[PDB]
Amino acid sequence: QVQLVQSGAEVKKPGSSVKVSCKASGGTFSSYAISWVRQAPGQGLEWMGRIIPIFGTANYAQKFQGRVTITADESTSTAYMELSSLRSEDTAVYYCASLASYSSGWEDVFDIWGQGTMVTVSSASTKGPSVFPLAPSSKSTSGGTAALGCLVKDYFPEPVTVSWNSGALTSGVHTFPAVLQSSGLYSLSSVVTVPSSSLGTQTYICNVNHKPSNTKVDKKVEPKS
Amino acid sequence: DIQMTQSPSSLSASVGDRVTITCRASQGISSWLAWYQQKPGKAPKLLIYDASNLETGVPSRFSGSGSGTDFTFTISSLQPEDIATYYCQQYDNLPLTFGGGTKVEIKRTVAAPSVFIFPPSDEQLKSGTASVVCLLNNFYPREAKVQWKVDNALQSGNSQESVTEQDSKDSTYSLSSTLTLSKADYEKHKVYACEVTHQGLSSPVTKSFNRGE
Amino acid sequence: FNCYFPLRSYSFRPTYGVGHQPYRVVVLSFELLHAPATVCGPKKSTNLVKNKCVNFNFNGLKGTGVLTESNKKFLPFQQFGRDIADTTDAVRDPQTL
Amino acid sequence: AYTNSFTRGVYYPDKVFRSSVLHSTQDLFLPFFSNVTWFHVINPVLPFNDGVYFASIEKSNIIRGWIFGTTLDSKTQSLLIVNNATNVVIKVCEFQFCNDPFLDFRVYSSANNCTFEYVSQPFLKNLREFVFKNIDGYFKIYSKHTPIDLPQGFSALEPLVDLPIGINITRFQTLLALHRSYLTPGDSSSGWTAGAAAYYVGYLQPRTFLLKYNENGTITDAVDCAL
Amino acid sequence: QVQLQESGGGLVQPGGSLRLSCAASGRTISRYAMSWFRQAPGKEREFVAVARRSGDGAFYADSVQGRFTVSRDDAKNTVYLQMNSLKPEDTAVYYCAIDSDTFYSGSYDYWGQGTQVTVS
Ligand SMILES: *[C@@H]1O[C@H](CO)[C@@H](O)[C@H](O)[C@H]1NC(C)=O
Ligand SMILES: *[C@@H]1O[C@H](CO)[C@@H](O)[C@H](O)[C@H]1NC(C)=O
Ligand SMILES: *[C@@H]1O[C@H](CO)[C@@H](O)[C@H](O)[C@H]1NC(C)=O
Ligand SMILES: *[C@@H]1O[C@H](CO)[C@@H](O)[C@H](O)[C@H]1NC(C)=O
Repeated sequence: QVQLVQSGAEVKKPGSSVKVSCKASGGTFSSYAISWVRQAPGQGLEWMGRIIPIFGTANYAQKFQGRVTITADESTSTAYMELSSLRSEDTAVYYCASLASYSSGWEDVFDIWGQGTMVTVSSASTKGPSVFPLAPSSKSTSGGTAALGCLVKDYFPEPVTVSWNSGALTSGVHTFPAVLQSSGLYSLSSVVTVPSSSLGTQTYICNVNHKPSNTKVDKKVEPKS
Repeated sequence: DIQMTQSPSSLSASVGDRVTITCRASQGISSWLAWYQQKPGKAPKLLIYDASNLETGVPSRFSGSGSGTDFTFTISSLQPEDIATYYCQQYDNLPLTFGGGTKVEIKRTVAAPSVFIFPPSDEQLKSGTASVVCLLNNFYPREAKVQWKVDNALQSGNSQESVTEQDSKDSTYSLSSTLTLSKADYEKHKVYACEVTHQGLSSPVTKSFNRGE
Repeated sequence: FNCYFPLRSYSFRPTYGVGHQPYRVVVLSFELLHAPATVCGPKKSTNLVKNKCVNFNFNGLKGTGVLTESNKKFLPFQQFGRDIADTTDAVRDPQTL
Repeated sequence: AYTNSFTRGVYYPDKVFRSSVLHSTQDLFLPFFSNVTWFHVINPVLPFNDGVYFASIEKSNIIRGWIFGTTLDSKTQSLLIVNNATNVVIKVCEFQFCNDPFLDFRVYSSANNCTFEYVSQPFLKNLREFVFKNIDGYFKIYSKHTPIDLPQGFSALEPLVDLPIGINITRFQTLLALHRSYLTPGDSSSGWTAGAAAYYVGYLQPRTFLLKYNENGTITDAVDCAL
Repeated sequence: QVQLQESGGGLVQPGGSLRLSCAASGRTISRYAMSWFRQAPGKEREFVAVARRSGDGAFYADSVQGRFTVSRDDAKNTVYLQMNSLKPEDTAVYYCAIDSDTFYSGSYDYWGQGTQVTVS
């Protein structure tokens, strides 16, 4: 088997330089090759460079030549990429790929990635989310059912997990993608639906965990009549 | 440099229907063109690397052909788990160029949205900011008008929207919008409302709440 | 010390001369010992005519004579017919049967 | 169990059309009135001498194919013949085979890395005949099918296939496809209340036969010169 | 306003085929997708078919997709819907509607007028 292991979340100010890693394992390291790719929240793919660690040869895209460098060392069994002139547009998910397609008739296409590293470039600073619940009214019920939820605001940096703590209580839970404020802070929304026989009395509690610092935040939602 | 395009940009068909797509490139070639199966934020799966060629492990469910500047890519059958975006890639030369994408999804009968609105709370207003959310749940089409009607008057240019992908379990789709205001502008008005109209709905729907209650 | 790269890339480009261009080459090897020969080169190289003397070859069967349409009913698996004392009376056409 | 073979077992020797002619042919033939091995399928490994004559009578296609080889194992070359629902598949594989190959699970072989492959149309209360010869560097097959113990009526076998394989064949076995049986080779000859089906095995010998050709080039009678 | 009305329909024998016609005037027809709707006697409304500019075939509902076909004429504002091998189930009142939103992907049910179609 062949596998790739990537680092955790990394963030830096604009105009800086950053180091990233891609740990390779399994089989023989000398027979593998590594490539790097970037994936935004819906923009097209970008390919940074390519290296053959056994032989040390590398090449680049015109967009990233000069400003980016790759080094890989067998002894540490990981591949490295060097980045410079970071800017806000670099905020995306950064992936490392293995190009095994060079020695068996399969040519110049990857078939293995790691777990992917999310990256962000902003002037903000790390801090936890701000959460506030809402109070639906009984007159607002629809078809004998109602919904409750929470909004997550003012957290940085990502990734962020928004959910309800545990159990089947999560029935009818529904969440939507994140948005980024002009101040440099992320946001999220969540909702859960409840029938008449369980709304209010169930005492629903929304939860958030800012795993870059592993800070847990929770809040209660209460209807009214 | 090499540039390419894909047409059409989106496909919709029922479960088990045949699907086909085509990709165009700048220069005429007969090999060294690839195809990919990609989903939002997920890893592509390789199906074709050279014109009409595939590896061990590629399912027989995919195929491709063509010559010159136009190459076709066909899928024998569609299922809900296949909701993804097909892509063409080319590597005759080092400046690898990647396709414009073609969405593929599931056709279904019209589903009426479940409509609800999301009035503010006190802790929200104490921060100086005000916002309200209007949600449409499990409706088929890509968008349905979510109109803010503060004081029974239409509003525009002051809301944010978020979107979900098609639900593979039942091929439905959801949408919502979020109004934003300051507490002063919030209290300048008295009645809040959101209106929804939809293809499967009998008539326009209005949901509202008031500052005095 | 050196730890060289055992392979190398041709890096073909227009600036290179004919001695450094991508010749796609195929080479064939053949075997002939203990041969129930399954591979044969020559094609049909065939022509036909009837009602006059002609030297004829039918998958071999070298002979001379005049060929005319027959009325004998050959079985599907039979190729050539013989009269009394093994005289080749009729032959099935390899192409038209 | 043994039973006598009637004039059955003759075949067209040399693909040459002859009409109203008596031809003295010296080839491998099944001697007239020879006692032949009789088995009930309602499949042991049997020696493959200079020739083998095979026949079967059944209504639900229990007999489905044959298998041959020098050692009849992966240690050397081997040949397989099997009839599918719509096609007959032939391969010379040297594969390792099951103790009692059963087809339904497809319990036929343990491993296959074949070298020669071929496919053609299928063979199809009904009486079936097969003959196998290996005089030259090829494997020859003859067969015939008629509606219907071996009847006393006459029948001449027509050539069916002439495979260009020069492997050593000394042992052979028959494939069975009863309605139900175990999915593993750990047992044999059990699994269902199969109907009345049986097959016969007869061995050819060097013999001189006088074959009678009618006006249409079909063999209608034969004489065994040593009987 | 976006006025629209039908023509045709009426009485036909079961198992036959007939054409339903719908037309408009005084306004541009291209900037909206043109759809169709159905109501069985006393039953709720139900979408039938719709046509678009690109001409990439059409879109239909479950009850009508495998039997019926739809078409439109952008240069004359005339749109048509085909009925094939009518059955007792399809005896109903049909509506001609505009997907009343400029160059829009979805649709909004603005039915202009309707007529009855019945099987003898
Ligand atoms: C050979 O080709 C000719 C012309 O197509 C055809 O008439 C004839 O039947 C063919 N014979 C065989 C044996 O394929
Ligand atoms: C085939 O091989 C077996 C096993 O080696 C041997 O006993 C037999 O004599 C061989 N037959 C021929 C015809 O060579
Ligand atoms: C297949 O297996 C046999 C052993 O049964 C071996 O001798 C042979 O080299 C293998 N490969 C081929 C192509 O026969
Ligand atoms: C030869 O075949 C024809 C046609 O089937 C038949 O009429 C004739 O009787 C046959 N010849 C003999 C000797 O039976």
